[PDB]
Amino acid sequence: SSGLVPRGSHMESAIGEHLQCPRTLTRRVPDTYTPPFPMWVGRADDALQQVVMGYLGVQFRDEDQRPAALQAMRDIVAGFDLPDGPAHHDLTHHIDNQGYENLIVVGYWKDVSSQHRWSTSTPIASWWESEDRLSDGLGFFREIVAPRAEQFETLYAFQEDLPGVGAVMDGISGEINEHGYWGSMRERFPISQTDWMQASGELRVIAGDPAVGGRVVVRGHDNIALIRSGQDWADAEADERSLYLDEILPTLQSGMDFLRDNGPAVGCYSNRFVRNIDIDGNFLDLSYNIGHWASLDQLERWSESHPTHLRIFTTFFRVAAGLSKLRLYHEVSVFDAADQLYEYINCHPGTGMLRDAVTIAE
Amino acid sequence: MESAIGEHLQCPRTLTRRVPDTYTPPFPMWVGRADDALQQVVMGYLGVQFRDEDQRPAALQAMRDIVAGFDLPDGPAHHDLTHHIDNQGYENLIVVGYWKDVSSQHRWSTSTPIASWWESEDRLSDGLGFFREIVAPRAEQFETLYAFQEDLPGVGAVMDGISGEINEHGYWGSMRERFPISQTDWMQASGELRVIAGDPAVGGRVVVRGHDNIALIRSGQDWADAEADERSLYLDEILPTLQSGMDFLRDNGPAVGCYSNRFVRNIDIDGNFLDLSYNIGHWASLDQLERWSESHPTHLRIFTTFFRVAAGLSKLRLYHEVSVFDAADQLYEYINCHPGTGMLRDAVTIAEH
Ligand code: HEM
Ligand code: HEM
Repeated sequence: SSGLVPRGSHMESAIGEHLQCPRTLTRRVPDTYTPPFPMWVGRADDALQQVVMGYLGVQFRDEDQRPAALQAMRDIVAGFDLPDGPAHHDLTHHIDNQGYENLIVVGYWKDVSSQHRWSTSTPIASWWESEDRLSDGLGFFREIVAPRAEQFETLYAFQEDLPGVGAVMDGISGEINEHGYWGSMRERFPISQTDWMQASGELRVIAGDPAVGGRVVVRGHDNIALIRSGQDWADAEADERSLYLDEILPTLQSGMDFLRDNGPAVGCYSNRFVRNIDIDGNFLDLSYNIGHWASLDQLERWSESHPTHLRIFTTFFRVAAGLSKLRLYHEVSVFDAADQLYEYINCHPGTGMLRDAVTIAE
Repeated sequence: MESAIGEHLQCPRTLTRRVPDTYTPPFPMWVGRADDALQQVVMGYLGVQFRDEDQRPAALQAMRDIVAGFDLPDGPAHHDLTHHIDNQGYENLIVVGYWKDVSSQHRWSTSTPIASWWESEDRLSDGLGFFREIVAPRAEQFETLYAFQEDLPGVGAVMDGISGEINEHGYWGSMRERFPISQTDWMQASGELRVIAGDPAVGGRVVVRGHDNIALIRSGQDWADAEADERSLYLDEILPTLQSGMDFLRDNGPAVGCYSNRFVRNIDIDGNFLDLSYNIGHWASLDQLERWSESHPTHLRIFTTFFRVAAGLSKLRLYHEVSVFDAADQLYEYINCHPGTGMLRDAVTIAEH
């Protein structure tokens, strides 16, 4: 039956038991398929219906704005302690291709109604709506997206202390079957059992004007995809730190720069390559991509063809056997139009979903 | 757009593709077409092996003898000739013949001039190694892919013509989808590659039986029409990456599920080289071949190098054919070959399975 070390059809599935159904869209590997290295996925029971991933940002241009920016980031984080705040968060920094610095606090909620109560609560809404946000001279944004349980997948190359959305799930799976081949990401989405997750519609400005600053609201469209793909080398030994910093990162950086600067050509609305920071703005040894894509298909096409991702993909297969403390993972999600809110205050026109959004009158 | 799967071979699907029906490939490719008359083909690879330079005249005469046999009634519809030196330093002349049906190849093999030659005691006293690796995929059990639309080599030479631009290519997993049987069947491998007569370690006559869904790839390169600048791109940029991958599979086959990897150059009847080459690769399963092509750094380096230089290409002809077979539709026979030859290397003895 099932051995000590299960293989093929005896291995666990990425798809939670309560979300399984007979596949009308079938897998691309035979029943005997057994991956060459272990990967695990986040588990949650049926109580997790729909999560919220809220990326809350503070943007600035000049050195003399850094104190005000850090103060604002700290105020956002303080707001997380209030009732209905997110169950997990982390803080990051990056400089965008227009030279603006961006601090982003990402929060994860286990329930949509909870996030909505938090956002509407007086302390939070008064801060977000305040005229102070305009007089601050800083840019702010909220890119808040809510995939149902069937609409996201996770993959971790480790088992303990899961970052991102894994932190708000119940626990970790055993070693899963649906990984190690192109097309496996799609297969890991429970909705993939029956649905092609095809994009339709257009990113559209529904309030304000990206070109002139002030307050701007962009509506998403069906099956925009969001990838968070991360690297953590903080506790690794010197040799694994070198593997990452010297052998992986320069190529990863090249690929991230490519998506950042060639987005419209490949279907990437926004690409950010961010470094974790502490509450004081100082760098930590963790990083990740935050990538918003016009479709899951376009993300698939890029990942399986661009030389940068192919090189690092192949490095991982090589070092997989010996990996001890270097931590790599991703989470990918798709969303209905109604389950996405992209709001900007005094951000430059290239920020996030402002860049490719169809203006209020085309 | 046109489908890789012939109209008569399209059926109600129980297994789906990995892309939606709206997928559009980023560059054109074409496939071989044949109607319902082509039911099952035979690919017969007939080899002559030798170690020492003084055996070359006898080896070449043997090759000419085999080719003359191809001219008899029920001989193959198409053939080509190749040379390579294997990782044991032996030279190998291989004549591949393609037949459009199983019965004709059987009539041919059992016909007195052919059977008498293969069964002769002379084969044991020639000092040469001889082999026959003969496999017969049904129409639903092979796929082709050509980056050109004329004079198809290999199995394409025995099909009826060429398609228009096809939908099912340009993403990993597209090869599987070009097999008509993928509409309903995983082409899962089962069974063992097994010695059923003789002992590879001892020589003489050895017979190996295949297993269900062994896969065979012939992936080819033809630069015979290239002018100087394009020859440089192929020989100086592409070929070193191809060479690296071929060396890898030749020398690390068990690790990735490749039973046999040959990288061969076409020759004319005199044994002189032509500017065409191909891989002949036998694999333990179609999915092991898929894993190598899509995740091994060797093929990925070939892939990326190709796209880096592609804008300077025009006359270079690249193609492949891949087949899977039932156990019964494979025959691997060796006479006085070294123990690493073809299916002899990895085949297990009767008591080892
Ligand atoms: C340290 C950096 C990275 C490494 C070493 C790496 C490596 C890999 C590996 C080994 C896989 C296959 C996982 C499995 O199924 O077992 C994979 C999948 C994937 N990666 Fe990355 N990756 C990195 C960063 C990224 C980034 C920043 C992106 C953003 C576009 C990306 C996009 C993808 C996608 C879309 C897949 C799924 C492919 C599929 O299953 O169809 N990766 N990556
Ligand atoms: C210079 C020689 C080669 C070049 C430039 C090259 C390039 C490529 C390209 C561009 C593709 C994707 C084709 C498409 O779908 O449009 C491909 C697919 C493939 N190649 Fe190669 N290749 C070469 C040699 C080989 C060889 C010798 C092998 C033998 C194992 C091989 C095995 C494969 C396989 C199995 C696929 C199918 C992948 C799939 O669709 O799942 N290739 N190759």
